[PDB]
Amino acid sequence: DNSVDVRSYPNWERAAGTRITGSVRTRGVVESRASVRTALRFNLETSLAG
Amino acid sequence: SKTIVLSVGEATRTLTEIQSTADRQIFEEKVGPLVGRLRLTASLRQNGAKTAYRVNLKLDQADVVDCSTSVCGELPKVRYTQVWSHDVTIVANSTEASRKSLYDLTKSLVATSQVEDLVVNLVPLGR
Amino acid sequence: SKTIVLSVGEATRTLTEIQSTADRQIFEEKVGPLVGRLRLTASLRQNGAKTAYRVNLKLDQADVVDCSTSVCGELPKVRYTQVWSHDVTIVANSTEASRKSLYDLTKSLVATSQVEDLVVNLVPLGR
RNA sequence: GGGGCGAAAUGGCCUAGACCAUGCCCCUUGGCAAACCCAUUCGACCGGGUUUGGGUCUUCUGACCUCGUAGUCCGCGCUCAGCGGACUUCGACCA
Repeated sequence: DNSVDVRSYPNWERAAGTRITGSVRTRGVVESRASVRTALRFNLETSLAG
Repeated sequence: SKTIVLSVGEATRTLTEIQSTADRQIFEEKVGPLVGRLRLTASLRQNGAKTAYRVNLKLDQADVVDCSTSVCGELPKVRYTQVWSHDVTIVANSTEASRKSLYDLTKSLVATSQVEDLVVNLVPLGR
Repeated sequence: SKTIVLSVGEATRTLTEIQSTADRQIFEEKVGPLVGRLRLTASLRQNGAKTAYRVNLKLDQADVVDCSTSVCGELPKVRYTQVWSHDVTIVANSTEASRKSLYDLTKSLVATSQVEDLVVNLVPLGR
Protein backbone atom coordinates (compact mmCIF):
# COMPACT_ATOMS: atom_id res chain seq x y z
CA ASP A 1 0.00 0.00 0.00
CA ASN A 2 1.12 3.55 -0.74
CA SER A 3 -0.27 7.08 -0.71
CA VAL A 4 0.79 10.30 -2.47
CA ASP A 5 -0.99 13.63 -2.07
CA VAL A 6 -1.83 16.01 -4.92
CA ARG A 7 -1.24 19.77 -4.72
CA SER A 8 -1.88 22.40 -7.39
CA TYR A 9 -0.47 25.81 -8.29
CA PRO A 10 -1.55 28.95 -6.37
CA ASN A 11 -5.28 28.21 -6.41
CA TRP A 12 -8.25 27.81 -4.07
CA GLU A 13 -8.68 30.03 -0.98
CA ARG A 14 -7.00 32.80 -3.03
CA ALA A 15 -3.80 31.51 -1.43
CA ALA A 16 -0.40 30.62 -2.91
CA GLY A 17 1.03 27.93 -0.63
CA THR A 18 0.54 25.05 -3.10
CA ARG A 19 -2.19 23.44 -1.03
CA ILE A 20 -3.25 19.80 -1.29
CA THR A 21 -6.44 19.18 -3.27
CA GLY A 22 -6.63 15.39 -3.11
CA SER A 23 -4.78 12.12 -2.70
CA VAL A 24 -4.04 9.13 -4.94
CA ARG A 25 -3.40 5.64 -3.56
CA THR A 26 -2.34 2.24 -4.89
CA ARG A 27 -3.05 -1.12 -3.24
CA GLY A 28 -1.49 -4.36 -4.41
CA VAL A 29 0.20 -7.62 -3.40
CA VAL A 30 3.54 -9.34 -3.96
CA GLU A 31 4.11 -13.08 -4.29
CA SER A 32 7.05 -15.42 -4.84
CA ARG A 33 7.02 -18.82 -6.52
CA ALA A 34 9.27 -21.60 -7.79
CA SER A 35 8.94 -24.34 -10.39
CA VAL A 36 10.78 -27.32 -11.87
CA ARG A 37 10.43 -29.05 -15.24
CA THR A 38 11.61 -32.52 -16.25
CA ALA A 39 12.13 -33.84 -19.78
CA LEU A 40 12.83 -37.48 -20.62
CA ARG A 41 13.11 -39.43 -23.88
CA PHE A 42 12.60 -43.20 -24.01
CA ASN A 43 13.24 -45.65 -26.85
CA LEU A 44 10.81 -48.57 -27.06
CA GLU A 45 11.25 -51.85 -28.92
CA THR A 46 9.35 -55.10 -29.47
CA SER A 47 10.07 -58.61 -30.74
CA LEU A 48 8.16 -61.81 -31.53
CA ALA A 49 10.94 -64.29 -30.79
CA GLY A 50 10.08 -67.91 -31.52
CA SER B 1 41.84 21.86 22.28
CA LYS B 2 44.01 24.35 20.40
CA THR B 3 43.90 28.14 20.80
CA ILE B 4 45.36 30.71 18.41
CA VAL B 5 45.81 34.34 19.50
CA LEU B 6 45.82 37.02 16.79
CA SER B 7 46.79 40.63 17.54
CA VAL B 8 44.97 43.22 15.42
CA GLY B 9 46.58 46.25 17.09
CA GLU B 10 44.27 47.09 19.99
CA ALA B 11 42.39 43.83 20.67
CA THR B 12 43.25 40.12 20.64
CA ARG B 13 41.11 37.55 18.83
CA THR B 14 41.01 33.87 19.82
CA LEU B 15 40.45 31.00 17.38
CA THR B 16 39.58 27.56 18.76
CA GLU B 17 40.09 24.16 17.15
CA ILE B 18 36.70 22.59 16.34
CA GLN B 19 37.14 19.69 13.89
CA SER B 20 40.44 17.99 14.74
CA THR B 21 41.28 15.71 11.81
CA ALA B 22 44.48 14.93 9.93
CA ASP B 23 43.29 15.60 6.37
CA ARG B 24 41.14 18.60 7.39
CA GLN B 25 41.73 20.96 10.34
CA ILE B 26 38.92 23.45 10.97
CA PHE B 27 39.62 26.39 13.28
CA GLU B 28 36.76 28.68 14.29
CA GLU B 29 36.90 32.07 16.01
CA LYS B 30 34.96 32.37 19.28
CA VAL B 31 33.72 35.91 19.94
CA GLY B 32 29.93 35.86 19.86
CA PRO B 33 27.69 34.43 17.14
CA LEU B 34 29.26 31.20 15.92
CA VAL B 35 27.40 31.28 12.60
CA GLY B 36 28.95 33.63 10.05
CA ARG B 37 32.32 34.11 11.74
CA LEU B 38 36.01 33.49 11.03
CA ARG B 39 36.92 29.98 9.86
CA LEU B 40 40.20 28.45 8.72
CA THR B 41 40.67 25.19 6.81
CA ALA B 42 44.08 23.50 6.74
CA SER B 43 45.06 20.42 4.75
CA LEU B 44 48.32 18.53 4.23
CA ARG B 45 48.98 15.67 1.83
CA GLN B 46 51.51 14.13 -0.57
CA ASN B 47 51.67 13.90 -4.37
CA GLY B 48 52.66 11.56 -7.18
CA ALA B 49 55.12 8.92 -5.99
CA LYS B 50 56.23 10.31 -2.61
CA THR B 51 58.11 13.16 -4.30
CA ALA B 52 56.84 16.47 -2.90
CA TYR B 53 53.91 17.57 -0.72
CA ARG B 54 50.80 19.73 -0.93
CA VAL B 55 49.54 22.18 1.70
CA ASN B 56 46.23 24.03 1.43
CA LEU B 57 45.18 26.94 3.66
CA LYS B 58 41.82 28.68 3.26
CA LEU B 59 40.42 31.52 5.37
CA ASP B 60 36.73 32.46 5.21
CA GLN B 61 34.74 35.18 6.97
CA ALA B 62 31.11 36.01 6.20
CA ASP B 63 29.55 39.21 7.52
CA VAL B 64 26.21 39.09 9.32
CA VAL B 65 23.37 41.60 9.72
CA ASP B 66 20.52 41.90 12.21
CA CYS B 67 17.42 44.08 12.54
CA SER B 68 16.23 43.17 16.05
CA THR B 69 17.52 46.53 17.31
CA SER B 70 14.84 48.48 15.42
CA VAL B 71 12.66 46.12 13.36
CA CYS B 72 10.48 43.81 15.43
CA GLY B 73 11.62 40.56 13.88
CA GLU B 74 14.66 39.52 11.84
CA LEU B 75 17.09 36.70 12.57
CA PRO B 76 20.84 37.26 12.02
CA LYS B 77 21.33 36.77 8.29
CA VAL B 78 24.62 36.36 6.44
CA ARG B 79 25.45 38.80 3.64
CA TYR B 80 28.52 38.10 1.46
CA THR B 81 31.20 35.41 1.64
CA GLN B 82 34.95 35.82 1.11
CA VAL B 83 37.28 32.97 0.12
CA TRP B 84 41.08 33.23 0.38
CA SER B 85 42.70 29.86 -0.37
CA HIS B 86 46.38 28.97 -0.69
CA ASP B 87 48.56 26.30 -2.29
CA VAL B 88 52.01 25.24 -1.06
CA THR B 89 54.01 22.85 -3.26
CA ILE B 90 57.41 22.48 -1.56
CA VAL B 91 59.51 19.37 -2.12
CA ALA B 92 61.05 17.57 0.85
CA ASN B 93 64.67 17.45 -0.38
CA SER B 94 65.08 21.22 -0.67
CA THR B 95 67.11 23.84 1.22
CA GLU B 96 66.43 25.33 4.64
CA ALA B 97 68.14 28.61 3.73
CA SER B 98 66.18 28.86 0.48
CA ARG B 99 62.91 28.14 2.31
CA LYS B 100 63.72 30.80 4.92
CA SER B 101 64.56 33.34 2.21
CA LEU B 102 61.31 32.53 0.38
CA TYR B 103 59.31 32.91 3.60
CA ASP B 104 61.00 36.25 4.31
CA LEU B 105 60.25 37.46 0.78
CA THR B 106 56.61 36.41 1.13
CA LYS B 107 56.35 38.18 4.49
CA SER B 108 57.87 41.34 3.00
CA LEU B 109 55.49 41.24 0.02
CA VAL B 110 52.55 40.79 2.39
CA ALA B 111 53.64 43.60 4.73
CA THR B 112 54.41 46.00 1.87
CA SER B 113 52.07 48.90 1.10
CA GLN B 114 51.48 47.87 -2.54
CA VAL B 115 49.34 44.82 -1.76
CA GLU B 116 47.35 46.88 0.76
CA ASP B 117 46.58 49.46 -1.93
CA LEU B 118 45.73 46.69 -4.41
CA VAL B 119 43.28 45.25 -1.87
CA VAL B 120 41.69 48.54 -0.77
CA ASN B 121 41.66 50.85 -3.80
CA LEU B 122 41.54 47.91 -6.28
CA VAL B 123 44.48 49.49 -8.15
CA PRO B 124 46.70 47.00 -10.01
CA LEU B 125 50.05 46.32 -8.35
CA GLY B 126 52.70 48.50 -9.98
CA ARG B 127 54.52 51.16 -7.98
CA SER C 1 50.85 14.34 20.15
CA LYS C 2 51.21 10.62 20.88
CA THR C 3 54.88 9.77 21.47
CA ILE C 4 56.43 6.29 21.47
CA VAL C 5 59.92 5.73 22.91
CA LEU C 6 61.91 2.76 21.59
CA SER C 7 65.17 1.65 23.23
CA VAL C 8 67.72 0.17 20.82
CA GLY C 9 70.43 -0.38 23.44
CA GLU C 10 72.43 2.85 23.48
CA ALA C 11 70.03 5.45 22.02
CA THR C 12 66.30 6.15 22.25
CA ARG C 13 64.14 6.74 19.17
CA THR C 14 60.91 8.75 19.26
CA LEU C 15 57.90 8.09 17.02
CA THR C 16 55.18 10.73 16.76
CA GLU C 17 51.53 10.30 15.79
CA ILE C 18 50.81 12.12 12.51
CA GLN C 19 47.55 10.82 10.98
CA SER C 20 45.17 10.23 13.90
CA THR C 21 42.23 8.24 12.53
CA ALA C 22 40.23 5.28 13.82
CA ASP C 23 40.53 2.96 10.81
CA ARG C 24 44.15 3.96 10.09
CA GLN C 25 46.76 5.16 12.61
CA ILE C 26 50.02 6.38 11.06
CA PHE C 27 53.02 6.84 13.35
CA GLU C 28 56.18 8.47 11.98
CA GLU C 29 59.65 8.62 13.51
CA LYS C 30 61.11 12.11 13.99
CA VAL C 31 64.92 12.16 13.83
CA GLY C 32 65.93 14.18 10.78
CA PRO C 33 64.71 13.76 7.20
CA LEU C 34 60.99 12.99 7.33
CA VAL C 35 60.96 11.41 3.87
CA GLY C 36 62.25 7.84 3.83
CA ARG C 37 62.06 7.16 7.56
CA LEU C 38 60.29 4.79 9.97
CA ARG C 39 56.52 4.52 9.58
CA LEU C 40 53.93 2.33 11.30
CA THR C 41 50.37 1.65 10.13
CA ALA C 42 47.80 0.28 12.58
CA SER C 43 44.24 -0.80 11.79
CA LEU C 44 41.44 -2.37 13.83
CA ARG C 45 38.13 -3.70 12.53
CA GLN C 46 35.49 -6.42 12.93
CA ASN C 47 34.52 -9.38 10.73
CA GLY C 48 31.49 -11.34 9.55
CA ALA C 49 28.53 -10.91 11.90
CA LYS C 50 30.10 -9.34 15.03
CA THR C 51 32.00 -12.59 15.77
CA ALA C 52 35.73 -11.88 16.01
CA TYR C 53 38.01 -8.95 15.14
CA ARG C 54 40.89 -8.11 12.81
CA VAL C 55 44.05 -6.18 13.69
CA ASN C 56 46.67 -5.17 11.13
CA LEU C 57 50.12 -3.81 11.99
CA LYS C 58 52.64 -2.84 9.30
CA LEU C 59 56.11 -1.36 9.80
CA ASP C 60 58.02 0.22 6.91
CA GLN C 61 61.47 1.80 6.72
CA ALA C 62 63.14 2.92 3.48
CA ASP C 63 66.84 3.75 3.42
CA VAL C 64 68.02 7.01 1.86
CA VAL C 65 71.25 8.06 0.15
CA ASP C 66 72.83 11.44 -0.56
CA CYS C 67 75.81 12.69 -2.55
CA SER C 68 75.97 16.35 -1.47
CA THR C 69 79.00 15.54 0.70
CA SER C 70 81.23 14.91 -2.34
CA VAL C 71 79.24 15.26 -5.57
CA CYS C 72 78.09 18.79 -6.58
CA GLY C 73 74.41 18.02 -6.72
CA GLU C 74 72.18 15.12 -5.68
CA LEU C 75 68.98 15.26 -3.65
CA PRO C 76 68.33 12.62 -0.96
CA LYS C 77 67.03 9.61 -2.88
CA VAL C 78 65.36 6.52 -1.45
CA ARG C 79 66.88 3.12 -2.21
CA TYR C 80 64.93 -0.02 -1.18
CA THR C 81 61.68 -0.48 0.73
CA GLN C 82 60.90 -3.06 3.42
CA VAL C 83 57.37 -4.18 4.32
CA TRP C 84 56.58 -6.14 7.51
CA SER C 85 52.81 -6.52 7.94
CA HIS C 86 50.87 -8.49 10.55
CA ASP C 87 47.44 -10.05 10.99
CA VAL C 88 45.70 -10.64 14.33
CA THR C 89 42.46 -12.66 14.30
CA ILE C 90 41.47 -13.09 17.96
CA VAL C 91 37.84 -13.67 18.91
CA ALA C 92 36.28 -11.63 21.72
CA ASN C 93 34.91 -14.51 23.82
CA SER C 94 38.28 -16.17 24.40
CA THR C 95 40.51 -16.66 27.45
CA GLU C 96 42.76 -14.12 29.15
CA ALA C 97 45.19 -16.81 30.34
CA SER C 98 45.36 -18.34 26.85
CA ARG C 99 45.96 -14.91 25.30
CA LYS C 100 48.72 -14.18 27.82
CA SER C 101 50.36 -17.56 27.13
CA LEU C 102 50.18 -16.94 23.38
CA TYR C 103 51.72 -13.48 23.79
CA ASP C 104 54.51 -14.93 25.94
CA LEU C 105 55.18 -17.64 23.36
CA THR C 106 55.30 -15.05 20.58
CA LYS C 107 57.68 -12.87 22.61
CA SER C 108 59.93 -15.87 23.27
CA LEU C 109 59.94 -16.85 19.58
CA VAL C 110 60.81 -13.26 18.65
CA ALA C 111 63.59 -12.95 21.24
CA THR C 112 65.08 -16.36 20.40
CA SER C 113 68.32 -16.62 18.43
CA GLN C 114 66.83 -18.78 15.65
CA VAL C 115 64.72 -16.02 14.07
CA GLU C 116 67.70 -13.65 14.27
CA ASP C 117 69.83 -16.14 12.33
CA LEU C 118 67.00 -16.71 9.84
CA VAL C 119 66.83 -12.94 9.28
CA VAL C 120 70.58 -12.29 9.07
CA ASN C 121 72.18 -15.36 7.49
CA LEU C 122 68.98 -16.27 5.55
CA VAL C 123 69.28 -19.82 6.93
CA PRO C 124 65.94 -21.68 7.27
CA LEU C 125 64.67 -22.00 10.83
CA GLY C 126 65.65 -25.40 12.19
CA ARG C 127 68.02 -25.71 15.14
C1' G D 1 -15.28 -2.30 -15.35
C1' G D 2 -10.15 -1.96 -15.05
C1' G D 3 -6.05 -5.39 -14.94
C1' G D 4 -2.71 -10.28 -13.86
C1' C D 5 -1.45 -15.15 -14.83
C1' G D 6 0.04 -19.07 -17.38
C1' A D 7 1.77 -19.78 -13.78
C1' A D 8 -0.63 -22.91 -9.55
C1' A D 9 -5.78 -27.08 -10.34
C1' U D 10 -6.31 -30.08 -14.34
C1' G D 11 -7.63 -30.93 -20.29
C1' G D 12 -5.41 -29.80 -26.44
C1' C D 13 0.54 -29.33 -27.52
C1' C D 14 2.69 -32.41 -24.84
C1' U D 15 12.20 -34.41 -26.73
C1' A D 16 11.54 -29.15 -26.42
C1' G D 17 9.15 -25.10 -26.96
C1' A D 18 5.12 -21.33 -26.89
C1' C D 19 0.32 -20.70 -26.82
C1' C D 20 -4.77 -22.18 -25.56
C1' A D 21 -9.84 -23.95 -22.33
C1' U D 22 -12.40 -23.84 -18.31
C1' G D 23 -9.71 -21.70 -14.80
C1' C D 24 -7.76 -19.09 -10.49
C1' C D 25 -5.16 -12.97 -7.53
C1' C D 26 -6.78 -7.56 -6.43
C1' C D 27 -10.18 -2.13 -6.47
C1' U D 28 -14.46 -0.99 -5.62
C1' U D 29 -11.51 2.53 0.31
C1' G D 30 -11.89 3.67 4.68
C1' G D 31 -11.52 6.84 9.81
C1' C D 32 -11.96 11.47 11.74
C1' A D 33 -12.34 13.60 17.86
C1' A D 34 -14.72 17.63 19.86
C1' A D 35 -18.80 21.89 20.43
C1' C D 36 -24.33 23.33 19.22
C1' C D 37 -29.91 22.48 17.08
C1' C D 38 -35.02 20.44 16.91
C1' A D 39 -41.02 18.08 18.97
C1' U D 40 -41.63 16.09 23.85
C1' U D 41 -43.88 12.91 29.75
C1' C D 42 -43.48 20.05 26.64
C1' G D 43 -35.45 15.84 26.34
C1' A D 44 -33.96 10.90 28.05
C1' C D 45 -34.39 8.68 22.77
C1' C D 46 -32.66 6.75 18.80
C1' G D 47 -31.68 8.83 14.68
C1' G D 48 -29.93 13.39 11.69
C1' G D 49 -27.91 18.58 10.37
C1' U D 50 -24.03 23.07 11.36
C1' U D 51 -18.95 25.15 13.40
C1' U D 52 -14.02 23.26 14.31
C1' G D 53 -9.50 19.44 14.12
C1' G D 54 -1.32 20.93 14.32
C1' G D 55 -1.54 26.80 14.49
C1' U D 56 -0.31 32.10 13.51
C1' C D 57 2.78 36.86 11.62
C1' U D 58 1.81 39.40 5.28
C1' U D 59 -0.51 30.82 6.46
C1' C D 60 2.13 35.48 -1.34
C1' U D 61 7.39 33.94 -1.27
C1' G D 62 9.65 34.11 3.91
C1' A D 63 9.50 33.66 9.11
C1' C D 64 7.41 32.89 14.72
C1' C D 65 5.23 28.72 18.20
C1' U D 66 5.66 23.14 18.13
C1' C D 67 7.28 18.79 17.23
C1' G D 68 8.67 14.33 13.81
C1' U D 69 13.25 12.79 10.30
C1' A D 70 17.66 12.27 9.44
C1' G D 71 23.84 14.07 8.77
C1' U D 72 27.70 16.52 11.16
C1' C D 73 31.04 17.88 14.50
C1' C D 74 30.24 17.68 19.65
C1' G D 75 31.73 19.53 26.21
C1' C D 76 34.62 16.99 28.67
C1' G D 77 33.90 24.11 29.77
C1' C D 78 32.40 28.40 29.25
C1' U D 79 28.22 31.32 30.79
C1' C D 80 23.92 36.18 35.21
C1' A D 81 18.77 32.51 33.73
C1' G D 82 22.73 28.11 33.03
C1' C D 83 23.34 23.55 31.08
C1' G D 84 24.46 18.70 28.42
C1' G D 85 24.57 21.74 23.87
C1' A D 86 25.72 22.72 19.00
C1' C D 87 25.06 23.55 13.72
C1' U D 88 22.53 22.01 8.15
C1' U D 89 18.09 19.57 5.93
C1' C D 90 12.75 17.23 4.51
C1' G D 91 7.36 16.66 6.71
C1' A D 92 3.65 17.92 9.50
C1' C D 93 -5.89 15.84 9.30
C1' C D 94 -4.89 10.10 9.93
C1' A D 95 -4.04 4.16 7.82
